[PDB]
Amino acid sequence: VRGMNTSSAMSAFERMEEKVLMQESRAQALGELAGADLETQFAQLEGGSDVD
Amino acid sequence: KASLDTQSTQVETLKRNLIQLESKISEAKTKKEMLKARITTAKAQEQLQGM
Amino acid sequence: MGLFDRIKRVVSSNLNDLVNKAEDPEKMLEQAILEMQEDLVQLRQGVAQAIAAQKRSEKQYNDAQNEINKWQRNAQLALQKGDENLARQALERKKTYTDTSAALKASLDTQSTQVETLKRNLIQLESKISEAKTKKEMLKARITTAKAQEQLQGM
Amino acid sequence: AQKRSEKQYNDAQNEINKWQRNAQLALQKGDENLARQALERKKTYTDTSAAL
Repeated sequence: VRGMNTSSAMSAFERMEEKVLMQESRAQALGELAGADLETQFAQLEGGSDVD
Repeated sequence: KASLDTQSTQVETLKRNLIQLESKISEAKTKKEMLKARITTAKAQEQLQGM
Repeated sequence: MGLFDRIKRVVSSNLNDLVNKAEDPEKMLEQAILEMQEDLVQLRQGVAQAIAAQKRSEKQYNDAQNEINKWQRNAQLALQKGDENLARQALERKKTYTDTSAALKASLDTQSTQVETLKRNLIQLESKISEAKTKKEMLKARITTAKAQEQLQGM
Repeated sequence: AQKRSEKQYNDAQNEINKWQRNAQLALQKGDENLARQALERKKTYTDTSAAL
C-alpha cells in the first residue's frame, strides 16, 4: 500500500519504467519510419482496396 | 470464551488479509505476463526496424 | 539503501542463472515421477499396515466379546452358586468390557472410514501419475514434428 | 498404462456392484445409515469411473 521501497515494490517500479520507455523507444523508432511518404501511401492504398 | 472471541476476530482479519494478499499476487502474476508480452513485442519491432 | 539495491540485483541474477541450469523437462519429470511413486508405494504399504492393524484390533475386539461371553457364563454359574460377590463382579466386568468394545468399534469404524478414503485417494493418485505420463507422450509427438522439419533439409 | 488404468476402472465397477449388493442387504437389515452410505459410495465411484 505504501509504495515505499520494498523487495516487491522496488522491482515493480523499475520494470514498469522499462516497459514504458521501451514502448516509447519503439514508438520513436516507428515514427521516423512512419514519417516517410511511402509508408503513408500504403495505408491510403489499403483503405481503398479494403472498401472494394 | 473471551480469548476465543479475540482469537476468532484475529483469525478472521488474518484470513481476509490473506485473501487480499492472494488477490494481489494473482494481479502481479497477470501483470508479469503482460510485461513479458510487451518485451517480446519490442524485440520484434526492432527486428522489423532494422530491415 | 545501497546494500538493499545490491542484494536485489544479485539475488535476481543468481536465481535466474540457477533455474535455467536445472530447467530440463526430462530430468525434473523423472525425479517427480520417482517421488510420487515412492510416496504411492509408502501409502500403499501404510494402507496395508493400517488394514493389518485394524485386523489386529478386530482380533482384540473379538477376544473382548469372547471374554464377555465367558463372564456371562460365570454370572449364570454364580447365581447357581448363590454367592453375591461373584455375581456382582461379573456384572461390573461386563459393563467395562462392553464400553471398551463399543469404544473399539467406534475407533475401528473411524479407521475403516479413513482407510477407505485412503484407498480412494490412492486410486486417484494412480490416475494422476498416468495422466502425467500421457502428457510426456504428447510432448514426444511434438518433438517428432521438429525432427520432420530437419528431415526436410536432408531431403 | 491404459490397460493398467482399465483394470483399475474394472475394479471400481466391481466395487460398485459389491456396494449395490450391500445396499440391497441394507434394506433387508432395515438400518438407514448403511443404505445411505452405499448410495454416497456409488455416486462418487460412478463419477470417478466416468472420469476414468
